[PDB]
Amino acid sequence: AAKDVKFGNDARVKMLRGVNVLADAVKVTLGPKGRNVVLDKSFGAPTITKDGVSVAREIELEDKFENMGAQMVKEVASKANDAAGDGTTTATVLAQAIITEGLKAVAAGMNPMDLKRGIDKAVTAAVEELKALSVPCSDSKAIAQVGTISANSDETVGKLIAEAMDKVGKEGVITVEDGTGLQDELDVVEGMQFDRGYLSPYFINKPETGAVELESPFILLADKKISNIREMLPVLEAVAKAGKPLLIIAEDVEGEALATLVVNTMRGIVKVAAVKAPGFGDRRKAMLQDIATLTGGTVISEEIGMELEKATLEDLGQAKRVVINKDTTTIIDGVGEEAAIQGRVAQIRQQIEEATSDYDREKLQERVAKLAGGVAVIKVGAATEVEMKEKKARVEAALHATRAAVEEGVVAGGGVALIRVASKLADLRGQNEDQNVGIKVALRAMEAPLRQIVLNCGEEPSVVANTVKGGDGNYGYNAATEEYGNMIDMGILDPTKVTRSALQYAASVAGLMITTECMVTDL
Amino acid sequence: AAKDVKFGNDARVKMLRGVNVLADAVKVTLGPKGRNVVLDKSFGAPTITKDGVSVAREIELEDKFENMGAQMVKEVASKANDAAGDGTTTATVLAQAIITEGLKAVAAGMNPMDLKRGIDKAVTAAVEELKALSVPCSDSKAIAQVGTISANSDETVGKLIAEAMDKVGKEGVITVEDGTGLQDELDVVEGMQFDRGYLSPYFINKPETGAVELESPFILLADKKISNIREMLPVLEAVAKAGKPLLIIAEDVEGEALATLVVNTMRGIVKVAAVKAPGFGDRRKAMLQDIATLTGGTVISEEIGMELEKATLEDLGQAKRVVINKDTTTIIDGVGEEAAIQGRVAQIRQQIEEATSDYDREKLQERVAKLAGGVAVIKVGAATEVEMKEKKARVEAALHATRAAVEEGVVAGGGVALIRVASKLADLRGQNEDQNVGIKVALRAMEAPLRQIVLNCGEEPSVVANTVKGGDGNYGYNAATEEYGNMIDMGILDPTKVTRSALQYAASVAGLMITTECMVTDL
Amino acid sequence: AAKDVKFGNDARVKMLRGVNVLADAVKVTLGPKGRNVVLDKSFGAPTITKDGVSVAREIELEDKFENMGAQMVKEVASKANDAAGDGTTTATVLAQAIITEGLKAVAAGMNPMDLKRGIDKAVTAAVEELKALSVPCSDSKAIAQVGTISANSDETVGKLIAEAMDKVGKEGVITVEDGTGLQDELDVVEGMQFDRGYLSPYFINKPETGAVELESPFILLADKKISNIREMLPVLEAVAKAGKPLLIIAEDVEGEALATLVVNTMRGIVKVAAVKAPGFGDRRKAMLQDIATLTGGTVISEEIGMELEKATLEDLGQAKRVVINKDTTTIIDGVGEEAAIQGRVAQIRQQIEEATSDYDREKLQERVAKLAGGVAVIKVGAATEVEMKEKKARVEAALHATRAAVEEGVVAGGGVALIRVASKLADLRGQNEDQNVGIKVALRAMEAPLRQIVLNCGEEPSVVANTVKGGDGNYGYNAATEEYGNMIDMGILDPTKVTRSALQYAASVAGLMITTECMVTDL
Ligand SMILES: Nc1ncnc2c1ncn2[C@@H]1O[C@H](COP(=O)(O)OP(=O)(O)OP(=O)(O)O)[C@@H](O)[C@H]1O
Ligand SMILES: Nc1ncnc2c1ncn2[C@@H]1O[C@H](COP(=O)(O)OP(=O)(O)OP(=O)(O)O)[C@@H](O)[C@H]1O
Ligand SMILES: Nc1ncnc2c1ncn2[C@@H]1O[C@H](COP(=O)(O)OP(=O)(O)OP(=O)(O)O)[C@@H](O)[C@H]1O
Ligand SMILES: [Mg+2]
Ligand SMILES: [Mg+2]
Ligand SMILES: [Mg+2]
Repeated sequence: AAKDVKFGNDARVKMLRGVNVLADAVKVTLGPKGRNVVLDKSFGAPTITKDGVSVAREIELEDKFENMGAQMVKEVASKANDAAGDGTTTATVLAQAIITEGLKAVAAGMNPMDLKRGIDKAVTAAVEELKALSVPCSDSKAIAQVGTISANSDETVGKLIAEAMDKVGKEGVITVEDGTGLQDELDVVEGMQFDRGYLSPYFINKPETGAVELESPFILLADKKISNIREMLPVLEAVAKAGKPLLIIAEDVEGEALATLVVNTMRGIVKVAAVKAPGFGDRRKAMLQDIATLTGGTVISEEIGMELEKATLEDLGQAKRVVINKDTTTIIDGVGEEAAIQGRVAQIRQQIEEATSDYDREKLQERVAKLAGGVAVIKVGAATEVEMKEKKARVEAALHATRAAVEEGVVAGGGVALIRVASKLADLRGQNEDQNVGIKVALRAMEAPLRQIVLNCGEEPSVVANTVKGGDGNYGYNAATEEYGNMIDMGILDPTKVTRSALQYAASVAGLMITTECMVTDL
Repeated sequence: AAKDVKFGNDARVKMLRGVNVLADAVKVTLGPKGRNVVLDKSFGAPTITKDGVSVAREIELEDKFENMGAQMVKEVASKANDAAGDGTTTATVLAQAIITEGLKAVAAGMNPMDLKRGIDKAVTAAVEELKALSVPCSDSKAIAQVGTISANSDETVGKLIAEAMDKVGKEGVITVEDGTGLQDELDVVEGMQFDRGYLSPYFINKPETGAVELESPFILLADKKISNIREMLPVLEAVAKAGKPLLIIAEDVEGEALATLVVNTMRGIVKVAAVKAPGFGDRRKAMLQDIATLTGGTVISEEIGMELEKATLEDLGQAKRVVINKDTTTIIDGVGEEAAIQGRVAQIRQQIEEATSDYDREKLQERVAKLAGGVAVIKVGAATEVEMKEKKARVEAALHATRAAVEEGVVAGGGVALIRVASKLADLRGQNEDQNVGIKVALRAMEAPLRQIVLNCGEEPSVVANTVKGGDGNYGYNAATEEYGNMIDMGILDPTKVTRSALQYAASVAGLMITTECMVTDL
Repeated sequence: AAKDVKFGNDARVKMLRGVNVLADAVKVTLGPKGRNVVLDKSFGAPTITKDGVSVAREIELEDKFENMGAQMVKEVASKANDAAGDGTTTATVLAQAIITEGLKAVAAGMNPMDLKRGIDKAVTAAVEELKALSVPCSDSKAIAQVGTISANSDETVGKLIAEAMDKVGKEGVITVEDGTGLQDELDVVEGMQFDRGYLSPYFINKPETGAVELESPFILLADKKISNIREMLPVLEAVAKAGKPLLIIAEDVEGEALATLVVNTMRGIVKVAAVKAPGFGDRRKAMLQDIATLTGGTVISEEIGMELEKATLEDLGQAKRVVINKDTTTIIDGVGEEAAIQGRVAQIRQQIEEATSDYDREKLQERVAKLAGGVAVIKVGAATEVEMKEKKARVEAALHATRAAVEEGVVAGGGVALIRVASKLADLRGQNEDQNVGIKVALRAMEAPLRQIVLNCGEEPSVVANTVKGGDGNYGYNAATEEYGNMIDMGILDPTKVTRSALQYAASVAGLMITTECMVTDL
């Protein structure tokens, strides 16, 4: 229809305003100081949102332009959020600062391209500085602190993460489940996880994560790849009597032949999942055997000459629940046999010793390791179910961040790294003045989030920022202490990766936002 | 219903205004200096457009008249864009200048017909001058520069094009694929391409290009033409078990008999493609054999007495993907057998040597050449998928332009050719004054785009244009240098063809636009 | 519902205004001087119309009354246009002048009936004068000029017509086809045309012309008339395998029996055409044989005892395309056999010589003549497809006009005949004064179109008209020359028929329009 066209700033302004609104809520929330926001819902009782991301998620802008601008930030932020596990807000905060300055520059009329380049250049420099700055992750006490940061002053989460982490081991994977009751429960789980993808996203379950969880899944394992439906079918027929959800393990399915027929021909209404059998070769078979024992189901192979058709439901094992993600597919708990599982482990363990070769040992050890498979399950209790879900989500985020953080190693929190890097960054100059300003802008952007925390403190961020900058080495302000001390000594460290991730995304967002000469919209 | 009728200028004005709006955005963008524009979308997050064409594409005018006028320019521009591969903006820019002047002339009330004729005459003269002006394409370094022009200061694209071009060879075809990852990958592809059309546009796939790509296509080759469905059918039945998309190679299908029955009788729901077998006669058979080996499928011929019905899926080969365009049909990668492919090539190669005759040698050599078939595949990485798509499109455009440019040979860029020609053109007179003015107008139009670049520079285009005109030979202004130097020496050259194409189209557009005595529209 | 009633002038005025609007656009366009008009379209990009008819066609009036009035003129004009092939505008121009005067007379309140009678009387007189005035058509150079007139200064069309005409021969029919490419191609076609009607308009194809064109038609010839479906059916069954469109040649079909069953019983969805076999008696058979040879199909006759059912598709010939019009049915190109066709021609030719009788000779010669059948095909190229269509239409119109013109013979163009006749006409008096005025009006009307051309010239038509009238013999003004010279000598001649046709229609229109005492419309 008729279009309303605006040029120049008009495009920017809408985005800017939208960004600010979203940013403002997020910024306040960010930092242990800040607090959450509330949203209405037509669907049901209104939703109250905490966590910076959630607040942003909740916030929608009536104005299309503003909303769209807001959306852009959010999407980037989420992406950073996923990878970092934390720092969603930080990216948002950074982006807002960058955008505003960039917009002003746009007002300046300096070509934004240089600025973007300068910003990117600055970002790269900052990243390098950060990496150098980053140091190894500290001990569990630090870990708890790391957890707390993700916690946003959720002491329990950090404690839980640390506790879970300790028992499982940092390396060991920890899984989160909804709490049985208000009190959290930490249980080591009997079961194994193997890294296998889901064949198709179609398989991917309802939840947003896209990990598929099956309730009481049935496990059919074929050492042989499941070439075609027909072999499968007689298994399926038993499955019809079944209907507890079916998980299928096959060495491989050729996508075209199976998928084409299956998808088009077959509705595939019945719940099914497919995963490639872990490992390859004998090891794969061995892994299958291990899985089979754990499942308590049996595996059918051509070599055995057992027929899939022949195999009944009984052959198929059952799992209490299975979760699958693209990276990995896990079975939370195969029913298994306690004796059987143990026996297999011992047998494998014996094998590990038996094999002279390291390689043989490794495969066996890996196999046993999986079978022993101490997976941590963490239950989060809550006063209410809703709370539990909220808590659980937070916990999960924290866990990821913590795990990443430990490996990456700690960097000073409080945006100390950001401020510190900026000073170094400032010296660096862009190719051209326009770039230079952008570079400066980026530096300014980095500084801001420190200020925000200070603002939450109510201390004047200027002094703090100045002081922070002045201090060499790792210098920072601890909100809780409200005292100056080494970040490391304080033990409050934000993950390198999260910081880096957020910054990069934020920078990207800002750059993208800046360059629009013109907008068109409908009237 | 009731009509709102306007006479004379009223018709023109709407078009003119519409043209200007579209043109303005395009003009600024054009040239390495310029920048892109943004568009909203109801469908999803708003679309931000760069590249002159895209900006134009994005821009829609609320006013029907204006929009229509804008559309007219765009359509012509695109046509020029396709052929030239570049210069979409240039044509638009040229058109706008011409149109405005023509409109003014219309205001003058001079009969536009003469003007159009004069313009056409001028265009022809200019074209001739350009052709003479044009010189052979320069080396790869120039090529990169050529690439950059298409790049619109996309250094990477030019580099990629040059790099791809070098390895493949200029003559060798280069294909672009989406990047696997952010980093670009250049891989020579194993596979052959043969120039065959698609039997029907119906076959033509979803994408706008209309080239059809099949995922994991199955290749059925019959040396014999596939007369009727019935012979095909048993192949199809196997195909039913199949469903990875089927590509059919047949010597010929008589359109009426097969098509009539097939289309009407048969939904043709299942994905299928048909291509004529390459070559004719023994050579065709030989080509088929080469294809068959590459595919790894087998070919069935009456002479063999193999039956299509008899032939199973296995006989049909598979391709990783196939792309078909009207001009040519290619298989990106037949699974083939590495040994088999090599062996065939050697055998053919031996044949080439064996044949005394040049003709025999040529056919064989062509066959081997296809089999060796170093096709370049270029993967474009991107920060985001969206970016990659955008980049890829740009890359593709650049590649076409570069290829065309090299063969055509370089002409001075910067609209140097255009300005230069105009001066010569000016001397030429139209038959009548009205024609004369039109001729002058065309000349003026040519000059303008040089100015636009200058304007982007911010230098006063008048001086530059004057200076450029003054210089004899190839004289031009390099935006980047902002120094006067030989265009050739500078090595920044716009393709002759692109320039010529754009000019002709623009002229055509302008002429068309000019002549409307009256408009009618609904109220 | 409620009606808005107007009496007297109110009815007229709407029509008059509508007429003027349509007329004005047309008048300007008419004459080589004039230019075309543009129209919008919701459907797609707006349609730009040239050619007087098209402009009129495009122009629609919002007002119902005006529109209706406009429509009336157009419809008559088109009718004249078809017959004349040219002079669509002229009729319109004439009508407008007549109508206005008549309306004024209506204002006068003189009974329009007399005026109409007077006008008719004047027209008749004028016609007689014109006929006497008309002279034989001139040579090809004139023909080109004739072509140009239809051309409306389309030099190419005239040239093409002349060129086509020369090769084909004036007598020989010329057919127009869309150009293969921009360059026109003139090819003599191998094929025969026979004058046969289409049995039913139902058969009549989609296009407005109503001529039916079949793509790759199949030709079934029965010497015997195709009495019933049943005999046909087995042919049809083969046809089902077919589906390239089927053309049927039968001696006769009794309408009721076949049609009733066929239409009602049978959807007749499958494309089919029926034509009566050319000629009757042995000659008809002979013609069929000639057709059959040309088609390459075979004919089945009862005498032969061949069965239609028995006859397969193979027996049926195929044609590249067939065009059928009510007057005649032609096959553009039967596949035929080159040798076969030639042989038949020779055989017939021998027969022609062989037959002593003129009658026998004539039939044979006609048969051979058809087989030799040099039909001219003219391809019109265009810059764009749209242009080509437009050009083609113009070309076709020109061809008809030219052919008619040549036979009729030339009359002075420029409305010279019209002006000349009027003077003579003026002397003639109507029965009564009211008639007299009408007669004068008609005379005035004739004069006007000369003026319009002059107006386009910008010369004052009064002087020209006066001068033209003054000159005895053929005196006229040549727009291009802008010099006075003999029309014949100038060689610019408008066809007698076209002029006569247009005048008569215009007069009819004017008369019809004039007499409405009252109008009623809805509110
Ligand atoms: N006591 C503290 N002293 C200094 N800064 C602190 C302290 N506790 C936390 N912070 C800082 O506050 C930020 C963590 O808060 P938060 O997790 O809300 O930010 P975020 O991760 O960007 O937002 P979200 O978690 O909603 O994505 C980090 O920069 C962290 O170092
Ligand atoms: N350094 C330079 N000096 C002079 N002119 C330059 C320079 N770099 C590019 N140009 C000119 O700018 C134009 C190329 O820009 P662009 O590709 O945007 O124009 P376009 O092809 O008409 O637009 P589009 O590519 O959007 O169709 C050419 O005329 C080219 O010669
Ligand atoms: N050089 C000329 N000198 C005099 N009159 C001319 C000349 N060329 C063409 N004409 C006249 O102009 C008229 C032909 O133009 P045109 O074909 O547009 O009129 P039309 O046939 O009535 O309109 P249309 O072709 O749209 O129906 C004729 O009367 C013809 O004699
Ligand atoms: Mg956080
Ligand atoms: Mg370009
Ligand atoms: Mg005409």
